[PDB]
Formats: sequence, C-alpha cells, structure tokens
Amino acid sequence: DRCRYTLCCDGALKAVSACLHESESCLVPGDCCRGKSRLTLCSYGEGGNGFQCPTGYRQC
Repeated sequence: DRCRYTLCCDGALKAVSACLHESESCLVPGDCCRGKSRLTLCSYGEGGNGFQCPTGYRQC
C-alpha cells in the first residue's frame, strides 16, 4: 500500500505531516496539559527517546 502520511515533528521547524511508513518512525510530538488547557508542541525529554513537557505543564 501507499505510505501513511503521519504527523511528526522535524525537531527544528514545526510539527507537520510526513510520508512515512509503519515500519518507520519519527520524532512524535507531545500534548502538554496545563490545568484545563491542552497544547501540542515538539520537545524531547532527557533520557534517550522520550518526550517531556515544559515547566508549569504536564502530560495530556
């Protein structure tokens, strides 16, 4: 079948849609929850291959 346009982050640009396959992965974004306000940005979390949230925010 044809690639499955997924939404990944470039790490330095802006989360967009890329033509990647299921056997392929990319820097997936993260939705930071703040009380009652959700937000989606690109940010990694010190460790290896995980996403984190900014100070004052949380994981959605």
